[PDB]
Amino acid sequence: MLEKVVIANRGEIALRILRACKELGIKTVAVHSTADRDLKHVLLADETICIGPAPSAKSYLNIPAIIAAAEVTGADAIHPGYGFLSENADFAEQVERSGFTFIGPTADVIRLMGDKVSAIKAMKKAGVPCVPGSDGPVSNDIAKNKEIAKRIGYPIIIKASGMRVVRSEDALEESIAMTKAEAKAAFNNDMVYMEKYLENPRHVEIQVLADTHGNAVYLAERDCSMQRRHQKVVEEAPAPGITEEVRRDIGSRCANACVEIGYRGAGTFEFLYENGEFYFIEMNTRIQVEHPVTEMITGVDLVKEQLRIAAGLPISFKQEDIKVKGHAMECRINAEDPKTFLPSPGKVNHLHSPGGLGVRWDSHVYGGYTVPPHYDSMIAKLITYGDTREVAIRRMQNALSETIIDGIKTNIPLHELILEDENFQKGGTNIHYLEKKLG
Amino acid sequence: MLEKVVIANRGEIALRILRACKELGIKTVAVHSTADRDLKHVLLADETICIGPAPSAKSYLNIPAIIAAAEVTGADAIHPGYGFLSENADFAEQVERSGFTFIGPTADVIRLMGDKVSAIKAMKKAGVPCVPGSDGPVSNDIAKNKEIAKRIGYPIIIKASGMRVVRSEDALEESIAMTKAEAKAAFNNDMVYMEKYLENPRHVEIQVLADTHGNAVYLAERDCSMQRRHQKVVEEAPAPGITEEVRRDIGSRCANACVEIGYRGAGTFEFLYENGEFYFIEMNTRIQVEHPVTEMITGVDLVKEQLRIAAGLPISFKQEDIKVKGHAMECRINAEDPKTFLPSPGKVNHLHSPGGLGVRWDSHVYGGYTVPPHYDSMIAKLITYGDTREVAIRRMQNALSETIIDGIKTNIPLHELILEDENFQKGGTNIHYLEKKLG
Ligand SMILES: Nc1ncnc2c1ncn2[C@@H]1O[C@H](COP(=O)(O)OP(=O)(O)CP(=O)(O)O)[C@@H](O)[C@H]1O
Ligand SMILES: Nc1ncnc2c1ncn2[C@@H]1O[C@H](COP(=O)(O)OP(=O)(O)CP(=O)(O)O)[C@@H](O)[C@H]1O
Repeated sequence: MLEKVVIANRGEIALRILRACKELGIKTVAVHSTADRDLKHVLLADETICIGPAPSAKSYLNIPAIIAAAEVTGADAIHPGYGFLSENADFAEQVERSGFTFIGPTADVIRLMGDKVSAIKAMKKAGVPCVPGSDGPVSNDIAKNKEIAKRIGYPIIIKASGMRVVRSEDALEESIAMTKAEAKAAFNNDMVYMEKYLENPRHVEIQVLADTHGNAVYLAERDCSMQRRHQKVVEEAPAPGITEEVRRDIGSRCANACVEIGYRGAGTFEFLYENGEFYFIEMNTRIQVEHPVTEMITGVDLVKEQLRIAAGLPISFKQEDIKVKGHAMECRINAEDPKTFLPSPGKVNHLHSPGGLGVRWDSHVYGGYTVPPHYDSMIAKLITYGDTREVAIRRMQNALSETIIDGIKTNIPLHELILEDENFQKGGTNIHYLEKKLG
Repeated sequence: MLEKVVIANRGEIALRILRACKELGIKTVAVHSTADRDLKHVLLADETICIGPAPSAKSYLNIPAIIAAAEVTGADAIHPGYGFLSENADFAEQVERSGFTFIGPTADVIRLMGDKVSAIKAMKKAGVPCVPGSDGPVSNDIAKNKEIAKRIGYPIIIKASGMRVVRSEDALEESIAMTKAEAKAAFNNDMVYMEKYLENPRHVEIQVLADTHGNAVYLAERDCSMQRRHQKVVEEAPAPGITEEVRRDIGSRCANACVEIGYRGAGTFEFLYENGEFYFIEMNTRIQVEHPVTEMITGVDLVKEQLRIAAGLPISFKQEDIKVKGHAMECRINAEDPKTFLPSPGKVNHLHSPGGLGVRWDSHVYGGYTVPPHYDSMIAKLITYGDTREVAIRRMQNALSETIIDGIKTNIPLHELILEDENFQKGGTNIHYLEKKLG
């Protein structure tokens, strides 16, 4: 089965994967850039290989170097984590062709859901609800396009398979002409469609697992609406307002979609959720940053399941075994200025991480560690669990109050502002809320 | 109700109590000695009061100073934690007479279970199984005593209401004479009884809660057999080998005992468990160090329940709501030499605490903190949870491997030795095992 895994990532998720591997007795190979020799998981790994200099392009995105690392160590499998190459179908393809197991879906499935028109087509076919839209690429005939846009109803948004919002017919012809011409020079792909622009939605996403035994399960949902410039700040599970009846409906549709498309591994169906209706926007064909809140409310170890699935085993439980219990919250702690959001690299002179009942800390940072400039700014994920949403929130507030990260700036002050916001405490704020509140 | 609580303790348990208070919106008063100004919970408390110089006798055992702290701050209640004054009936009595709520049982109940002959009498009356014994204090008539000892069956142990084991009648007369004469000069109490000496037992203990609404519940059990010189090192829950049928039997008997004796708050019934039978040895009438493993397998917040009960509320759930799920382990991390077990006070130059899924860390220690000489040596409790005992163990091993405490010695190496022991991995080793293994 899986005896040795290359962890083709860094930071916190690399450590999360290492922990899962070690629990399963799987040997680890940490591939790393020159700037990441001091990463906690590298220091804990069974074997280490330097795959390039600091810049991501030369290291964590270096496909030949990563595959060569699997070859020399006689590894069986490669775990891409999230970001980097995790949704690069060329990578997945090269990994399998080279005789290693890619811990993720097949390349064909990555490419399928990597294209928005084809992803949407497959979801429609599978019975997953989608944003009303052109359903297919848009013509050049502006007459047909004004007809379609009128059908859908303004405002619409033009999107390449990057986006442009149109609130009247007055503007439709140019808007389609530009998004098409600017999306064709950016990525030799002039294909664009239109769909309804939802002005007041939440971000609600369904976690799935699918195995090579033909099983697929849903693991409730997460609300990730608390965002700034499309970057998630706080996530929670379950999503406030979502009943078990609604959960079973949408969840079961996502599970069926997995089987229809030949899905394998962990994945997430993202929806815009508005006026009680779900509308599909994307499938992330990988583990995600915010997976821990789902773990806390379902009792599933999502990274362990990824490894078991990749080894050819069935998912370790059945749908009927999963029941949402309690509530969980996650704050993404970033090394950045809490007001300008400019990164804040440098030496963590002192770290004090919080603890106690219902507090989980997923972080590679340690006292004496230097946060490098070269990658993203996430340094920790603080996760709380409680019997109710109110308890999870209070526990997060207290845990943040205990957290000390000296020597660099963090966004802890932003989390504190969010957690004490009366609207957030009520729950169900939309994806625009944080930017509105920040001014 | 409870608006303000004096935390009449220190170290990790003081922090645990502070966290519960803050979650409930209860104001905190940290009473502390001069040596504990730098304790994490003191730094987080709403109000602080110095109750004396470093030595415990002059501070944490200073009854007038602690009560005076409650008086001046206009506190409502005092939480004694464990150790110190938590099972001092004189303290409980003075706290209630002074108009404060003692977060614990009534003084009369403390004194009742604080005496072994009367504790045993009450348990017998309540239907809790006890070690076969004289049932009452022993005569002076050695004839009657040889009759009783013969009934019970050697080896017996003489115990003052400290202990002396007798393996033949040859020795019985003196043995009873001495334990009686050495227990009367030590604590003006010459009262001694005899009971069966169990040579091969495990330490299995049942957690209860009882409220002022007449409810009492049991929360499964813990195995605390891994001990050195009667000091617990590793605890787990549930106890290996214990079926749900057996759990309900013994558990329900403990719950009834609570109601029969007028119990209030959290408590623990300790048993020696041998050849499939339970034998009562003591009731701890307080929260215990190892409470977290029970929290992890039942989903109950035991310190929050203590506070709710003390405020006059019912226990927040019913017996039928509790079901054991998974398995949990706790390692007591002490600042001590891992071989000589001599304390190791001094400055923690660097702390790195472990994390991830299923890892809980309950500790007041932080980088830069100096562990003082004046109190016990416990610096942290590392707690893991898993679906199975095997997973909890592997997770504990990995978490220990990640743990760094620089500047002082710890017993982490002892925990590592224990966790990889094949007999411990099988489970069910007796209370003598660790001393035997250590030689
Ligand atoms: N029909 C619609 N109506 C309103 N907002 C929409 C929309 N379609 C997309 N959006 C918003 O624009 C975002 C699209 O982002 P984009 O497709 O460029 O990559 P992304 O990374 O931000 C989303 P993902 O997390 O799936 O990668 C969505 O997250 C959504 O918030
Ligand atoms: N009948 C018996 N047979 C065998 N061992 C016994 C016994 N009675 C007591 N013991 C052992 O001697 C110990 C008694 O310890 P003692 O009563 O002096 O205070 P203690 O603090 O060690 C127990 P506790 O944790 O309840 O305070 C028990 O823990 C038990 O291991």
